[PDB]
Amino acid sequence: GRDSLIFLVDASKAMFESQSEDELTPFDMSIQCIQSVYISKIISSDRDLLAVVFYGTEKDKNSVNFKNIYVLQELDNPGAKRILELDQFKGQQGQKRFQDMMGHGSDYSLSEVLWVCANLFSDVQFKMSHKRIMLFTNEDNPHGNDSAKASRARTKAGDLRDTGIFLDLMHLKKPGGFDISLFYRDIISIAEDEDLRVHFEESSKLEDLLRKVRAKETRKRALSRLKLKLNKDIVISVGIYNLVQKALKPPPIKLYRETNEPVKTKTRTFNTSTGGLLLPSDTKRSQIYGSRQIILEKEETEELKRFDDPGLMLMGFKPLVLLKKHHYLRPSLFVYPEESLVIGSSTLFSALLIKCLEKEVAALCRYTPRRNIPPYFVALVPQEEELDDQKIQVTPPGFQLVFLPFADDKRKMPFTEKIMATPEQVGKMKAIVEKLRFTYRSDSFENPVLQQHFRNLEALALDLMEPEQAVDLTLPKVEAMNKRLGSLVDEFKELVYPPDYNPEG
Amino acid sequence: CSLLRLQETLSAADRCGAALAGHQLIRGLGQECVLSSSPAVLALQTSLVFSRDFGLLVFVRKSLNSIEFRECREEILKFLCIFLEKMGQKIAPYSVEIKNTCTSVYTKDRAAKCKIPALDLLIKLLQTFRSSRLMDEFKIGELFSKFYGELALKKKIPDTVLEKVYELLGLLGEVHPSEMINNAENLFRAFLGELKTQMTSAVREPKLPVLAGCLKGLSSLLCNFTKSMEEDPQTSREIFNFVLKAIRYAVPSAGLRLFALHASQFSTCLLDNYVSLFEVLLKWCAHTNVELKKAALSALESFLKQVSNMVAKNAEMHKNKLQYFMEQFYGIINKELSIAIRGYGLFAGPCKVINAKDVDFMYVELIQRCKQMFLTQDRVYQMPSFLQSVASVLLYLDTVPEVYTPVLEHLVVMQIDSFPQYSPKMQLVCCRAIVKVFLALAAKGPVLRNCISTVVHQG
Amino acid sequence: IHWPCRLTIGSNLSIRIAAYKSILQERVKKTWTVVDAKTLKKEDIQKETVYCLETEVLKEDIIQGFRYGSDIVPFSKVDEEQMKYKSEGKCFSVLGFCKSSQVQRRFFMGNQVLKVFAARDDEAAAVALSSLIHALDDLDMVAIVRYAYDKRANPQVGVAFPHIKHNYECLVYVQLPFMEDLRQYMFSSLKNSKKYAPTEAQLNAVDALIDSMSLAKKDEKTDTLEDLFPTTKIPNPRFQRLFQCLLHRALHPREPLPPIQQHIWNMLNPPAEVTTKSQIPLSKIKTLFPLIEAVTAQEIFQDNHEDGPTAKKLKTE
Amino acid sequence: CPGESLINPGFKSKKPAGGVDFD
Amino acid sequence: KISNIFEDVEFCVMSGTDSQPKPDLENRIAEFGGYIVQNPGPDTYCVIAGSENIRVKNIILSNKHDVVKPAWLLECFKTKSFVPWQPRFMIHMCPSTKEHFAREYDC
Amino acid sequence: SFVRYKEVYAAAAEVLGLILRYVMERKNILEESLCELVAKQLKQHQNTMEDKFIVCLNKVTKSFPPLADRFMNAVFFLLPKFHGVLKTLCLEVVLCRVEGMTELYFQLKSKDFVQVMRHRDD
DNA sequence: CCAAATAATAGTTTTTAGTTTATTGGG
DNA sequence: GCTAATAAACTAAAAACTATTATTATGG
Repeated sequence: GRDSLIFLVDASKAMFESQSEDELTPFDMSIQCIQSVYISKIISSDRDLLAVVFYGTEKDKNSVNFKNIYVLQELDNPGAKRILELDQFKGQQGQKRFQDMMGHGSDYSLSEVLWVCANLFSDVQFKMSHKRIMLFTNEDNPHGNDSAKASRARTKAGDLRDTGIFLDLMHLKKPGGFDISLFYRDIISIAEDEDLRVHFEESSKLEDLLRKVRAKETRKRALSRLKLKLNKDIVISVGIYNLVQKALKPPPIKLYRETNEPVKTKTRTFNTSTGGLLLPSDTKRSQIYGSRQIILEKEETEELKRFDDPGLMLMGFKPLVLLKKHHYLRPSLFVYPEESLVIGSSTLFSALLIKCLEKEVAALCRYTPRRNIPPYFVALVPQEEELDDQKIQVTPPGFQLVFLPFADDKRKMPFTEKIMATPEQVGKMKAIVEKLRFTYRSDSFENPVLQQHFRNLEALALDLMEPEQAVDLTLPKVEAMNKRLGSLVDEFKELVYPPDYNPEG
Repeated sequence: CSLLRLQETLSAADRCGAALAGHQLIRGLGQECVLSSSPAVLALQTSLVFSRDFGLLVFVRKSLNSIEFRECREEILKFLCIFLEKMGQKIAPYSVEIKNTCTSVYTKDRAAKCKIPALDLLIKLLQTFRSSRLMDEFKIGELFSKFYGELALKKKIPDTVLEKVYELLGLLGEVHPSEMINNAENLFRAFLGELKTQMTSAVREPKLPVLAGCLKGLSSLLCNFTKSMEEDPQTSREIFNFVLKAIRYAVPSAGLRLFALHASQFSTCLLDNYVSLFEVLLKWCAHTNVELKKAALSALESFLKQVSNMVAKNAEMHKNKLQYFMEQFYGIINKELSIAIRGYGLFAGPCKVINAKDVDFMYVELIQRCKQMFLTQDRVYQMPSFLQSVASVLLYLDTVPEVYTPVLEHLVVMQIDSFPQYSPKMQLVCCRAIVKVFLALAAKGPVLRNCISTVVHQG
Repeated sequence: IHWPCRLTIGSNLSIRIAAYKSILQERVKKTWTVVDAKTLKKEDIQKETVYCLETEVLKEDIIQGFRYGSDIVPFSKVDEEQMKYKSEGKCFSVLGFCKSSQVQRRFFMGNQVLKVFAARDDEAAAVALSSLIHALDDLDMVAIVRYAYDKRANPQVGVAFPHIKHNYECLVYVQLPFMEDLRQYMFSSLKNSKKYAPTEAQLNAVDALIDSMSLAKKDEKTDTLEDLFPTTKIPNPRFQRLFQCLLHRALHPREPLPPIQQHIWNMLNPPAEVTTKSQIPLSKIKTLFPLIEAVTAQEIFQDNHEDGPTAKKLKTE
Repeated sequence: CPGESLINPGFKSKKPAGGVDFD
Repeated sequence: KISNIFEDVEFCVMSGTDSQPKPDLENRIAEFGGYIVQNPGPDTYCVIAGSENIRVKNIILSNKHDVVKPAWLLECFKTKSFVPWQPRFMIHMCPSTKEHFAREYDC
Repeated sequence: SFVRYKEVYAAAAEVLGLILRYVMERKNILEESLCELVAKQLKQHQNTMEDKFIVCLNKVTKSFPPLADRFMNAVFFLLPKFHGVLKTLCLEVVLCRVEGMTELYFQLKSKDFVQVMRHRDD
């Protein structure tokens, strides 16, 4: 299902207070972090719910009527209006407006705020994959002092942990250290050791929290629950996935030129010869070759496209060397064992994966994704699991499905034949390549079009005078390449290109 | 009393967003539903005026696809359907305008919603039709045309659950006026295309569930005035109905119903393939879902009547009568027996055409049989079938054996005496049998008068 | 169609290049011309898109819009163009050199492969290209390159690796994915397979099958593997079946279309000798591995041929 | 948890968009 | 309505909240029958902007409308009538308003 | 855990709550091992699906009230998450807790007990 | 002839494969 | 004095993930 996260914000005095009273306050930096989180959720997955609440203030808004604890927004999809009203209290003067229309001066109750947020999570009508809470404060001793409320809040937090609430706290700016292990580190939802000292740090993860990452992050869904058939009856369930997937601009929305409300449309078929409405059964497809207009219906047209039922038809074993890497049809997919229909599928999958890794032969198979689709020829190469230093799966175990192009998957090609080059020029190119040797990383790039699109949409949402400008990761470092290389380009140009000739059309 | 204050609160409980408001709205709505559903005669009129005010409000005020109003409107429509049931035909004042509203509701207010509400609106409209006949039925052609344009939408976004539109497009509301009469041909084209898509397919697109039943319901609602027995489209639909029965959950029962309504409309093309129809209906009126049993029974009796008519008016009459009828009916030896007896009675027809002596022969042996079931002490569940069959053969008969007359009339009067201990359905069956034997007796004037006087006196 | 361009390495190195589509997901250039079902006149058939709420709306009363998460942003295509990031026409530059093993076929974006030469009959460009080819081949480096087709085509990130052939030398370009174009999905450790650890005899039978199901051959004892079932010089039979049906319908405007032909299966069927070899280990593994499984074949009414009444030569009463 | 995105629980940690830099 | 001269005049009020809240502008001008259109069409008499955003600047790019200050709108409100154009309120204006200024207003 | 349909866990949790109420017929308490077993089985795989959680919870609570105290927070949290008889089961379980009304009014009002209370289901 | 306890089908919002466009250079 | 085509976002369903629905077999 979805996920729930609530940002709980202190308001007593420290949020407005700053270490030097000239930089971001623990108040406004929380504003910025929440704005960034809103943007990231809008870009990635709005279906998750986000809530923001203030405690320690002089008023309250919770339905449960607990004083000093003011709720701002419910657990809900990130709305731009939430961001606007949030920025209304952003900056050292935004918190001035906060202190104008609101204030503080009354002690909060962690037990009460935990009660309130537990109710808020109870208000969710959707499957929450996780129940995360975001806390914005820098002190614990306000409740670490009175042991009554302290133990009360500890009990309540234990209850929340029983409920599966993933409580979290943020190292926040304080001129006296974050001050944990005093009233915290014994009450937080924690299962790993990160830091339990009195660290004078002001941030633990505000850095990447403010980091604006713009991507979709589709949840894991089985692209297909296929059934690999070996000969005719030895069939196993297999999960097919697209670990690589082209991202696309969100679909345009039809809406007024006058009020901009969404407009649904409707396309209908009319008898151009009559104006009368045309039935879906009232027309037939055709193709005209020569003097013959071959007329056909639709169902027959799809059936003549169907050759095999959906699934994988094992064509045999072919050595990995017999596969032309320069031959490529369309992006490859991943195949994992699936044991939900055919029991024992994963055991056989392990056996065949090990055997293929040993013998180093891929499984060529006839592929039918779904019905009314001509089967293709696909090579399943045994791709093994790989783990990082953290042992986190960087490569899954299973197979990689690569399309094998047919004869008719190429185009005619007029060209000139092979032309040699001197070994001196080859050595010069080796030196130049080694000069500009850079490490490849799959995530070193983004679509500048998409990035600028996100920035434009954001600026539209926030009604900015101007949008953010997208940095380009695809730019060649022409000045830097020339600086790194030197006159090697001139040397090789004189080596091959005669000084009279300039490469030009 | 409470209805007024609760409807006022609901009219006040929808003055904001806060989907919890819609939740309380549906709570109070279900409460008002369970209250008004309770019987009354004076609270009923309050229910009527509150129907006025509330239907107006929920028509205008919702104006949205927010589920905080969608759940409430869905329960509203369920309550209004159960209210249409018979909470007073005097609803007819409202009947028109609410009609308009719900139609508009189906389109405008429900513009992005594809859920139960459309189904509820459709069923309310259909109930309104089949309940209100020919008093305010003056607004259908516009709606017929609008839905005609709507169905030919190039999107399948009308789900199977929405194919109730066909049952809706099944229209005989007022006279079935001439405009949709003319459109009926294109209607047939659409039905043929849809049913061919349903029933002849290998494209993983059965969609039969509702589409099949709704198409059959529509065809029934329309073939009441069309489809004379000279069309290849007619026999094509006949073949479609055939394949419906067994291409290998009660859609086939709807098929049997549709056939039974228009068994005559498919005559002259159902003479062939007799044995498959006979056997399949026989097995069908044997299984669970007694709705299926009764549908098959009615279809079988209608089919038997039609085939009896044609074979009576045939010179090649031999085939059907000799191949199946007497053989199968004898091989029969619960309702199975009544079916066999009815088959005897209808088979009596062609016996007048050929072997007129066998008319009185089977009449006499039937007399012997019913006498043998007369003296044994259930035994009465089949008496009306005997009466029907003997009345049929007597109608065909012209020179009766008057010796069996006292016996038969005494049997009739004892059956009339045994009218109690009878389930109401077969009480109607037996009264039908009695009136039918009286109609048959009406052919023989003096014997008619004497026998009826004697039997009424004895009863 | 030829694509001229210049291989730009920095601001000082330019090589006139000849780009060509080598591999592609070919598709017929003739869509189904849907016509009338009555007079077969596609002209009489036409679509009618309409906008409304009724309350009808026109094409000239609507703009382009988008959904901003839980929000809706009206954003006309004019505004989209003005704030659009725009690339450079036909521009194609290199971004650097990286190890070949840094990239795998898993990152192969696009549905086409571009075999690229230097510009036709530019000897200096050709010699420079070949020198780059040899240098990269010996260094096992691949060139990360930025590509733009034209002014209105979005920029793409891909790599070019040299294809070595004695008759011609090309850089093979395949697009590479952004971090936006990736799925980070975890999968269970099949190596830590306690409940799916196959028996050794099963593994041996599997290996025996693969030996008996291997689709290659040792040629001339030169260890040059000989494939028995290429599928790369074999055309896609879908268009063959299409043409079969088209020809039948043209010759037989009323007959039902013929089924798939047996030679079509044969060109799809791997060598039957491999099948005969595999026959035995197939049954072996089938016995060895326990496998257990956890709507539209719409026929006519009659699973039989015919029925109906017929009582000729029978009037015995 | 190591190798998990803070913003999206259950999703792998999002590395910076980075770029090209020669070595 | 109250100042019906504002009717038949298509005002496109997307901007100006710092000067005066845009909802207040829309309410007041509808009380004069203004044709508040949420997107500038060809019939948009004047663009009403006091909170200049990317969208307002984009409108300025398309030299087809008058980017009117909301203060001009308050002027028309207190005059209870459409004031003629002034070369001190329309940040950007259509060439017709340019001619209007250049023919009756100094530079 | 065996849920092919209700009967299995329903009846078996019923008899478990019987036994818990009748720990050697309720005179010595040392079967808190079994109480923890059922507490886990509730928290395990039913703090996730939570459908049969309330079912067996109500069953055992009827057959043994003094156990839902481990789940008072849990039942309160899951209250505003159903709409049918499940809600009635939760209400019954709450009713079985008399030592549980130390403070509950805030839980009721927060969980809007007044609202479900307003709708008439006898 | 209503008499209750139990699985199926299909109400979501998801990807992906036939779609349609403005620049190509031929009397 | 020049229509050889391709870089096409469109209105595409041709997955349904998970949520009530309903006949059935009913039970005493």
